[PDB]
Amino acid sequence: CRYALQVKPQRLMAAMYTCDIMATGDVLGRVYAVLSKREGRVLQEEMKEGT
Amino acid sequence: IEPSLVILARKYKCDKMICRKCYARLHPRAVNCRKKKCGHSNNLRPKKKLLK
Amino acid sequence: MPPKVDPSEKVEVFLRVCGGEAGAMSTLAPKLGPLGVSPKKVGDDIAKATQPWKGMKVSVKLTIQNRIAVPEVLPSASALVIKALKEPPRDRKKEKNIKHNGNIPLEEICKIAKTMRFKSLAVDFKGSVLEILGTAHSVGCKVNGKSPRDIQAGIQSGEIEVVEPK
Amino acid sequence: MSGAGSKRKNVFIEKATKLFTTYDKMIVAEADFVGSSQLQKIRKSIRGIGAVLMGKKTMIRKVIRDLADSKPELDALNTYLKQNTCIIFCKDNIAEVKRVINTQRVGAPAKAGVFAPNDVIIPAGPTGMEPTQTSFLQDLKIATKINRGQIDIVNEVHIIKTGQKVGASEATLLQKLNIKPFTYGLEPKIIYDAGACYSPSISEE
RNA sequence: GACGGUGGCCAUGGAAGUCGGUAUCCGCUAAGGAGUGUGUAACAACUCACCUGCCAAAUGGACUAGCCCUGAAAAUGGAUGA
Repeated sequence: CRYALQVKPQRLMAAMYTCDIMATGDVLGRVYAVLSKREGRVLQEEMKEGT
Repeated sequence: IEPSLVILARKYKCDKMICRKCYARLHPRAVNCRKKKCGHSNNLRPKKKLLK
Repeated sequence: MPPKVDPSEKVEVFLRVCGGEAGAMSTLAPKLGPLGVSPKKVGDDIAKATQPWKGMKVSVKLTIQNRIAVPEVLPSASALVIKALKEPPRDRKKEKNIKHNGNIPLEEICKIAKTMRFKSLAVDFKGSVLEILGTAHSVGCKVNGKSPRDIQAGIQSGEIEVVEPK
Repeated sequence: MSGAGSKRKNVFIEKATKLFTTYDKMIVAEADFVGSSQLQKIRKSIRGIGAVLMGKKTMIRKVIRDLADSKPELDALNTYLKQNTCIIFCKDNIAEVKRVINTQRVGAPAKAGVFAPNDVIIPAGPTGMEPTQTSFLQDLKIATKINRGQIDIVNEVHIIKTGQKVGASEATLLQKLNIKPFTYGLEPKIIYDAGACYSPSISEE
């Protein structure tokens, strides 16, 4: 089984979580900059009117 | 007030460029060492800030 | 377009794209944090309303406020009107995917929308549009005589009509 | 460098040979100190009557385009060109040419060192609150900026008015204000028919 | 003065010339890169290319090659012979 699947291309399924961070918009740009360096990607940057 | 002052300070601190030989600071739009020890390099780099 | 209902209780105009159907994003303070004066979106499905079959991707929106009211208004942009006529496969499920596909005629639909982009530039709304649109896109060729962002067609180097309406 | 502005010429030769002066009315206009963003929207009836044309290197070469017409070369023993000045060719009547640019006009924001007259209302919207802003407004007559359900540090109606115009004193108080919509239209340098010249005008006369 | 389409399409669901991928066009103009950086969450704001106002006659550049300088540091006190 191992042999069969080794010769085939084996794509990396990386264990990721979405970070529900809660901050101010002024420093979130800066915070995001460092996040980018850890192989991160933004799915959605939005504003919570209410909180 | 403060920020304006800071800029002024920088202008008399950071802005000046240095020669890759002395590391002696000439001015922020320079083309030369204007010193005889360097050998007048004319191969200047800008001075690196606290941002970089 | 101009605004549908004019902003009352001081003028309020805000700018985030709010692209695609999905998402619950609304614009009250894009330069500051979340709150402006008070919480007032209004409605989370405004994006959908604005952009149902006009785009899933880089879809602009002129967000405004009428003191706790938003009437859904878009700028009649150079991207939005051409992509409206395009097929549903390239207007759906392309949110995390590139699109450089679309060479069908879009000659009729942009003429009416040319007044909504600008109201005073001393040019023909059906003549100068064939130069300004058609040969200024990679997702909209209009007739196949034109060339997508090139110096081969659109400026009468292959075309014969250029200032005349087709 | 070495050139004209900062590059050598190959389209400013065409400004003299741009058109023939078929049109009988011309006017020197000062529409350059007002910005190009607002200048393109007012001009719809301004172009089609002869258009805004001609360079200011070719403004001295303009003299060969007056010998063709009955016009004298200089306007009134003087070409009146010591400023960012462009020629606007017109087909409108002898009375209409006096107000051809002012029929659709708008000004630019006030700069440092000048006040400028502010006739139109200043924009509004949410811009927080600041206690130090009220101390600077004590120089002015109105010391109140928060209005209606919103909150902000500048009013929805113009407090800066005509009558308060000065060289450089109250100009520093406009730098305290966060927005500058100073409307004073466009400026005619001179008015001119085809032989006779006049002063700048806004009326039919 | 440094624009309109325009927030160009994408990524985005913020990246709106300027974290960044690819195309990089047309209008209009005196002129203005789908943009040179500074800055900003990205914009905004500022500046650069680009143009023009004034002042008013020279300007710009890439090289060659004389002398000079830099390169060119070592051991008693010292050498165009002074």
